[PDB]
Amino acid sequence: AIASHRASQLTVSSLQCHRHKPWRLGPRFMNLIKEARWDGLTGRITFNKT
Amino acid sequence: NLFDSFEASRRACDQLALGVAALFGPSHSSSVSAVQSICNALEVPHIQT
Repeated sequence: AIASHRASQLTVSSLQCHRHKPWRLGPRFMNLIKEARWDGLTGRITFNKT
Repeated sequence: NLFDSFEASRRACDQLALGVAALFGPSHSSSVSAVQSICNALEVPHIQT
């Protein structure tokens, strides 16, 4: 939910699974999630780049 | 090439389009899971080394 905040509008997929096609929003979503810091039930939550 | 179980799935589909008596490989555990799943799904012999 918080990763969806900082990004712009997006569209849903309609791709087949017989042959794969690249998805450009996936990498930017990845950047959104892995660098987003939040305070939660388990204390601090952090994500690495490894 | 190794990894990328998706192209392994493509190869398996292409091979079963012909159809053989047994399958050899792949050598990595990620692909063999789906390979055995589909071999059971089509009721297909598979042997591993």
